[PDB]
Amino acid sequence: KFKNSTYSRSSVDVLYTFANCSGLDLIFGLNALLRTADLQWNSSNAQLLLDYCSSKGYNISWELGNEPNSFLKKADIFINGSQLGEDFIQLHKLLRKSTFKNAKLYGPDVGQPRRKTAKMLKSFLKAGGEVIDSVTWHHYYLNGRTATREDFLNPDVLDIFISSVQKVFQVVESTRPGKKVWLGETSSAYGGGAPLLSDTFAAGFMWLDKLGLSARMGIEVVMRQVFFGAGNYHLVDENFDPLPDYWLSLLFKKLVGTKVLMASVQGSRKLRVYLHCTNTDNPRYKEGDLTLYAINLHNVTKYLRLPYPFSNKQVDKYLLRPLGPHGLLSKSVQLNGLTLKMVDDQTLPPLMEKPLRPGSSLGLPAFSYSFFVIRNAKVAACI
Amino acid sequence: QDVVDLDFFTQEPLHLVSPSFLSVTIDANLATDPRFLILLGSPKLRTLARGLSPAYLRFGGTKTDFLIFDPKKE
Ligand SMILES: CC(=O)N[C@@H]1[C@@H](O)[C@H](O)[C@@H](CO)O[C@H]1O
Ligand SMILES: *[C@@H]1O[C@H](CO)[C@@H](O)[C@H](O)[C@H]1NC(C)=O
Ligand SMILES: *[C@@H]1O[C@H](CO)[C@@H](O)[C@H](O)[C@H]1NC(C)=O
Ligand SMILES: *[C@@H]1O[C@H](CO)[C@@H](O)[C@H](O)[C@H]1NC(C)=O
Ligand SMILES: *[C@@H]1O[C@H](CO)[C@@H](O)[C@H](O)[C@H]1NC(C)=O
Ligand SMILES: O=C(O)[C@H]1CNCC(O)(O)[C@H]1O
Ligand SMILES: OC1[C@H](O)COC[C@H]1O
Ligand SMILES: [Cl-]
Ligand SMILES: [Cl-]
Ligand SMILES: [Cl-]
Repeated sequence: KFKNSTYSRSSVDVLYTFANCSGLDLIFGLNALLRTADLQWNSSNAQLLLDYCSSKGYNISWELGNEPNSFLKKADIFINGSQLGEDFIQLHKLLRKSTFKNAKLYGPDVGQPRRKTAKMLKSFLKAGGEVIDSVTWHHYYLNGRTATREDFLNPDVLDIFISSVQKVFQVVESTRPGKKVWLGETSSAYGGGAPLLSDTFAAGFMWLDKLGLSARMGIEVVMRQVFFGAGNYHLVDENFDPLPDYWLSLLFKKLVGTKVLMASVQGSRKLRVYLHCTNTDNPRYKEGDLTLYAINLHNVTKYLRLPYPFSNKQVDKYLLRPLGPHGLLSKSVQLNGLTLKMVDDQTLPPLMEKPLRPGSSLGLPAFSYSFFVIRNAKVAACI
Repeated sequence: QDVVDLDFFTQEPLHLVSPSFLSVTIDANLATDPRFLILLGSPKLRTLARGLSPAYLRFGGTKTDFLIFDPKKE
């Protein structure tokens, strides 16, 4: 189905400019299906790109290949994990002899660990583990072609991610202990996303749950397929308008910190809760505050009580609900009753908290998600 | 019922995520759109990208292994 394509120095410059001026760090995936006479990686094209990027002064991290597991199916070429390790070794040598000798390298961007992908990842790590700074794998829950609205609301669907994560860590810890593990490319459903589902309020249960579990289970970095593009799992649509998941993401950026804690409900599935220290770059909040976030997949409102010593603290609510009339299939979302929309093309809106009565229960309507910030919580681990 | 009690473990961090924990991708296949330059040039899009800073942007996808650099291309 897929054929070779070339791309220009212009394209490189657009991509880097976009990253650079947006305050983002760029990871460029190089073509791994350029081979030699003995099925060895032919590095000459990358060398061209490597050289060009050094000359222009671009600070770029690298990957080599994407889903090598599907190479046989998609290009009639099989590369085993050993070989691919060797190929990563060869690329590493090229980076260390470049202007950015410390340039970061990540791989191998294998699919989620079924039996075939586990063997490939293991042998890849035994051979190439030495030179990768992070292990990248990808995850999707469902086939976008067949995925239902019920699937997106279903806790048993959410739960499968957990075993995927355990299987990656079981391979990594058996071959390169303590290597950082990243989700390299991930979202709701594959094949471009589920139509009328992956671009809606309903998509947010899978997105926020993925984040909470990933943080809790030790994933360091999660990369969301896709910021912008043809697939309806995009955060931003073809008109450059943001979808519910963008607003969910932005809320998460601002409120949720790097130190991961744990929260759980007495009598444990449809009420799912996560706890981190509050993001200390948030100017409203202070060292020691907590950020709780919670998903409610029941069909009624639920009411959460905070434990001692946090019962009578000031809580700030940040609750997300679709702007009707399309309900969970809406492409619009409100924060505490206020619709979220760009002020102008240059200006994101404020995200106004709703302060709750100290000592009050935490309301979480049916099919919703919310953040809650617990102010002056004075949690020593957060300082 | 509907009133649920929460337990919180707060004695130490159980893990530390990157400041870039929530990052984003651009599919490599986007570079085969004639309008790539306009798309990523959009100031409106850049504004939206700025909001998720700090973050990695991973440029990759199936098409990764079907793209060849050409330093002469128009
Ligand atoms: C009032 C009522 O019976 N409605 C349904 C019920 O049939 C279902 O068993 C329950 C738990 O999922 O959720 C309710 O929405
Ligand atoms: C792409 O080009 C490479 C050149 O090294 C070639 O080996 C490969 O088969 C090409 N893929 C096709 C024809 O789709
Ligand atoms: C690698 O590919 C280049 C460009 O197509 C080709 O000219 C060269 O002979 C190849 N080198 C090896 C080592 O096979
Ligand atoms: C490139 O960026 C990283 C941060 O993303 C920075 O720490 C690094 O030093 C930069 N590259 C160099 C070493 O010039
Ligand atoms: C992997 O493939 C290479 C050739 O590309 C071959 O020499 C090697 O035996 C294979 N690895 C294993 C361990 O089967
Ligand atoms: O939507 C999908 O099915 C993805 C699979 N991984 C690679 C990709 O991001 O290019 C997509 O094709
Ligand atoms: O509404 C009830 C409650 O939310 C517990 O889950 C089952 C439902 O019937
Ligand atoms: Cl996958
Ligand atoms: Cl293999
Ligand atoms: Cl795309």
